[PDB]
Amino acid sequence: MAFRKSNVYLSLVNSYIIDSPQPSSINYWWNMGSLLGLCLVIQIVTGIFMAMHYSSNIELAFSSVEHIMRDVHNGYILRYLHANGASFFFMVMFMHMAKGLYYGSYRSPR
Amino acid sequence: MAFRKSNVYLSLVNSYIIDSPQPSSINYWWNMGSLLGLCLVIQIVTGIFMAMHYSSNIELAFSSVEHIMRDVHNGYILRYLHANGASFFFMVMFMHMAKGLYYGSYRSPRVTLWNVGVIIFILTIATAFLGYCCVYGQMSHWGATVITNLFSAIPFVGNDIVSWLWGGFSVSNPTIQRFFALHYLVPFIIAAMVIMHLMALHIHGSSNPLGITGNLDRIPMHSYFIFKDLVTVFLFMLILALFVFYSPNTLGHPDNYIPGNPLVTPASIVPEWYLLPFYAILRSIPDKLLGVITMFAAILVLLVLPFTDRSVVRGNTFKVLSKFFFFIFVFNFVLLGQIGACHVEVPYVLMGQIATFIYFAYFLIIVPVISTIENVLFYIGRVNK
Amino acid sequence: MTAAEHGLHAPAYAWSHNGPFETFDHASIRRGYQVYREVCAACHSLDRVAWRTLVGVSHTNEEVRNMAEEFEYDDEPDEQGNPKKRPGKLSDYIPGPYPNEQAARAANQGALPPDLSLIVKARHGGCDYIFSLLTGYPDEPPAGVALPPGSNYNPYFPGGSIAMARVLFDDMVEYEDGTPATTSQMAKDVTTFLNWCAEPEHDERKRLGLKTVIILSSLYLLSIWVKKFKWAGIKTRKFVFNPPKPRK
Amino acid sequence: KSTYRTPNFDDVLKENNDADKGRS
Amino acid sequence: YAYFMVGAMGLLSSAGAKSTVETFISSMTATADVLAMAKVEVNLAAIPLGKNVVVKWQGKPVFIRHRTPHEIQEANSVDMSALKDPQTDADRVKDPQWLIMLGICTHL
Amino acid sequence: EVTDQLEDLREHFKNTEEGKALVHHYEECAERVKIQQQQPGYADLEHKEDCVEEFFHLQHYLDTATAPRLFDKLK
Amino acid sequence: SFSSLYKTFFKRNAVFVGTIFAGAFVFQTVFDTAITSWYENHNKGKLWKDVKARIAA
Amino acid sequence: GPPSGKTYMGWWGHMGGPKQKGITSYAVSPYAQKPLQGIFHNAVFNSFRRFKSQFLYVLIPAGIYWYWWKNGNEYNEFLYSKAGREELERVNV
Ligand code: HEM
Ligand code: HEM
Ligand code: HEM
Ligand SMILES: COc1c(O)c(C)c(C/C=C(/C)CC/C=C(\C)CC/C=C(\C)CC/C=C(\C)CC/C=C(\C)CCC=C(C)C)c(O)c1OC
Ligand code: FES
Repeated sequence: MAFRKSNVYLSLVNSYIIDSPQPSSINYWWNMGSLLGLCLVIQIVTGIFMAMHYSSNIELAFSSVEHIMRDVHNGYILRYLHANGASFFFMVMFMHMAKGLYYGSYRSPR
Repeated sequence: MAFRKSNVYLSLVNSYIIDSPQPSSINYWWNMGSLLGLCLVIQIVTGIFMAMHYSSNIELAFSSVEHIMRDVHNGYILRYLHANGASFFFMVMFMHMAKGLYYGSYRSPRVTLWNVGVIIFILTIATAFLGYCCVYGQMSHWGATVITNLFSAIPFVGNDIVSWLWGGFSVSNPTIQRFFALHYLVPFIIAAMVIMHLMALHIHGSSNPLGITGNLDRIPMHSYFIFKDLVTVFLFMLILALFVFYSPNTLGHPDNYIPGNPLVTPASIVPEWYLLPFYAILRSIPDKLLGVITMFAAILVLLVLPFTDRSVVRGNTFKVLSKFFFFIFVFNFVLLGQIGACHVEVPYVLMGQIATFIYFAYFLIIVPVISTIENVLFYIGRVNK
Repeated sequence: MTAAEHGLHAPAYAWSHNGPFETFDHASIRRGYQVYREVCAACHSLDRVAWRTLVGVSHTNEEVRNMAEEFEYDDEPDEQGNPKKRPGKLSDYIPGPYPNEQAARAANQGALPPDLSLIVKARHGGCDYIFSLLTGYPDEPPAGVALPPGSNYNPYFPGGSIAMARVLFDDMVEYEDGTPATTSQMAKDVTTFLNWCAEPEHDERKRLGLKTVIILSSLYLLSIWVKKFKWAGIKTRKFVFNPPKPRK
Repeated sequence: KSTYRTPNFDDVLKENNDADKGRS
Repeated sequence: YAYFMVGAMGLLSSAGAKSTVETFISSMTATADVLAMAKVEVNLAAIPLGKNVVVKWQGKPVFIRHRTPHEIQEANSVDMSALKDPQTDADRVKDPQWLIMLGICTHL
Repeated sequence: EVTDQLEDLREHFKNTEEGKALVHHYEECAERVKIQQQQPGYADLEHKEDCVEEFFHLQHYLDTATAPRLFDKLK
Repeated sequence: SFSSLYKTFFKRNAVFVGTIFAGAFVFQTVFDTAITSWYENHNKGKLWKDVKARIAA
Repeated sequence: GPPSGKTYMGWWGHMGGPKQKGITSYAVSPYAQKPLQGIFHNAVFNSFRRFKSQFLYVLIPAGIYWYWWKNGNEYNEFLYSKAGREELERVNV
């Protein structure tokens, strides 16, 4: 029996990613939701890399953000990416909900 | 069909807490593993409520610890419980290790489990060092300096990587900032790894103390072993209370309570008690690269234990010589830690070198030859001709 | 390593508050603070604790305000921007006489004097070893040891050399009563005072610990009983193997 | 020894007073 | 043709992944102001003879020991066969009575 | 008008069999050492003896003799 | 007879939990009071309550 | 569901252990017997029997390493005790 379905750590990823019988007529909105999840993960990663260089006081919180946006190698990309990734996350969140309302996903089965 | 086994969010919990046919002859060590899990969860909770009132700058990290000590209502309990629960967590993890090594749970059908576990081990050592740096007392600064500089033994380019991980040419704001952020991050990764640990465990149950098949009879999880966990966790709570109220500053060392000063260092700088065994072997062999590689080699020689224990009879419950050698090895381990704690002088370099030799020797060659002798004796005793 | 650079192990004094139920004898802090302020005035710091915690443990109340009216703490700037100084209150810390760090090495003729606020937590054998060090000094240094001029000897300190000018004499403090003018009294009082200032939380810590120990011991015994109870449903079982008829 | 012959539990069985109060 | 398209996608994706990983990793490197290479001066007029003077510089302590001529004689009389790293006394010194020597243990 | 309590304890236990033995040992060490320095050539002798061992032995004896009987006298 | 006690307390879980909680409340209060009193009188003159009276004159 | 790899332990009913016949079990229920049976007799007697059975396996290693530790401590003490000019030098190198 194939190794793809034997090791549990990989059997799980098989059942959710490698092989999962999606329906034939799927439009782009399910991919919209998957994009949403991936936006979440990139947001988390860049948030961790943000917090490694962020203070936490109240007289030294604004100084921390100006420092991360101006005086660190390749930093402003991080801060704008966190902010606008959050905004896009809310855009896609609302889009995912609107799809759910429209197409009858909220009905009995789920 | 019963609602406990139907809803998915509950069908998951059923198979792991409500219905999991543990073997009949369980003793207190697997209850001790449950104790370890609860120690982890209380550590996480008190850590959240700790970081709720903890600053991060280098100039205002020690002041933050004194502030959590006194200026917060019912807060000293939080800090002492965090520290002493961490130390007790490491001791109980060591005892979990020693149990696993003794009873032969590392036999082949659980090698994935054992590897995942030792990954939790190395991760947890890293977390402890990270937090001890997060305190930034006096000797924690030197410990961070040395352990960061450890990577400079890498051939050719060694200075660039250490300077990258060390946030510059001096211990400063980025250093402690990154250390604290990573410390606050890692235990969730530990949580992910331990949910994997549980996943890998559930495939084939848990080993008997007798080292024999347990598929014959088993008794349900809940209402039997939940109380075996309750009694031991109550013991843990009371002993932790005894160490957190009446005798606070014993397990740790009374040196952290000093402001950081990168100008003077005391002549007595040692790690906390649960890092002495590896520190001893590090200071034992007289080389930089040799020691740096041999620490992770101690971890790897832990790794190599399976497909080396060539006894056809599992476990060390029926091998007098093997269990005697295991006891000589555990007393070896404690001796190694203690000699690491003591200063290095004339009668100690030889002592430590011999200690490391017998340690690694037990991992590599003692187990196979002794095991083979046990197996051949078992065959010869009960055969006529 | 030799004992000379290792320091004599601290003798195990039968201390008053070293007990499972004993509390700080803060009938003695009331004079421990007095002696500390009187003798160690311009030498050490104690710059961590705030006066809003001495009231209710050592002193009554109005005394701390009356003392705080003796120090100034550089209030917020005025309308004209000229900084001013205002008397202290119940939200201020004790000022170590040395301003930042430099006067410390300027005046002591030596190294920095550590902040006593946590000193008796950061030495092995914390509760003692400060009474030991303060009274363990000998009148004449041991014969055969040479020391830098102007320094003083102390057999209890690692290395046996300390810049402590031995100001622990008699007929000096005279607290309010007939009790001082013996060098044991001031040393003992300061020792307890410092052991308190490292954690002005001992009383309630011990009370809570007693409560927890009692509750947990009771719950331990109950749990032992219940485990013996519901486990008995399987521990007492029996098996009677009756082999089947050999038919196949 | 047929299966119906329950082994002697008299060492561990509770005394001849049933258990209508032990639940309490 | 199909495999060429797939390979082109892979090439662009690899370049992009390299760029993104480099960005994230270089985020943690030393910032700008930390690179302030400090410079210090030490007064040698009042230093004691048999004493060690330490000044913090560039994140590391630096000993300054005013070695006695007897110590100079002991140093230059050190056998060269007993040194793991052969380094003569003259090379490391500019003023014979003074040893301006870095204090960090080049061990670890 | 009261002498120091621990000082009196030290004086009292100094006049004891073991106490007198140790103090005599220490003073013999001291006189030998003084004879040693009064000899010439001590500056370049590159090795100097000391009586810190006897001093520490004596101090440890006095401490372990006076420790459990001090605070009772403390007022 | 204990049959009455069983059928009034332990037959019904709602009353059992109610009683356990009420007993917990009263126990917590009385236990705290007793422990505080014992820890107090165990140290005569060591607690500020009597020192504040002694200093007054 | 997605079939998984072979497993050495099934669930209830298909547990996987060898089939057996003629084995008979029993029970007496927790409420019909004293929870604390033996409590002291078994405590003392079984405790001493167990401690007797495995005494040597913990006695011997502890004794060996205690002997090492005592010898090392005593030699270290002798080293730095009026012997730093006649014994310390000849063994430090
Ligand atoms: C947070 C860390 C860990 C948790 C929460 C954990 C949890 C558990 C649990 C619940 C069990 C079931 C039996 C018991 O409770 O002891 C178990 C068993 C086991 N664990 Fe762990 N564990 C952890 C770390 C480790 C590590 C680091 C290793 C090894 C390197 C390890 C090796 C084992 C082994 C071998 C068993 C075997 C049980 C059997 O054979 O009977 N565990 N663990
Ligand atoms: C099992 C995992 C963990 C262990 C073993 C651990 C261990 C430690 C240790 C040993 C210290 C040093 C404290 C001391 O010196 O008193 C410490 C400090 C700290 N830890 Fe953790 N920790 C863990 C997880 C966490 C988590 C999850 C958090 C936050 C959610 C956290 C937050 C802190 C904080 C804030 C400190 C501050 C230092 C202090 O005030 O002394 N820890 N930790
Ligand atoms: C009588 C109450 C005092 C107490 C309890 C006290 C306590 C201490 C302690 C615990 C130390 C550090 C000891 C250690 O490193 O193990 C210390 C060091 C020091 N104290 Fe004090 N001290 C007192 C009075 C004084 C006074 C009056 C002066 C100044 C005249 C002084 C100046 C110093 C100095 C200069 C050091 C450090 C220099 C050295 O290491 O030689 N202290 N003190
Ligand atoms: C394909 O469609 C999808 C899909 O898109 C997703 C997301 C999921 C969901 C699957 C998941 C696994 C969830 C995704 C995970 C998250 C949203 C969060 C978890 C991920 C992380 C936390 C990222 C891990 C990275 C870190 C924790 C930080 C790494 C950086 C470090 C450690 C810095 C190290 C420091 C130094 C100095 C080296 C699906 O099941 C799925 O199929 C329908
Ligand atoms: S010898 Fe100095 S770091 Fe090891």
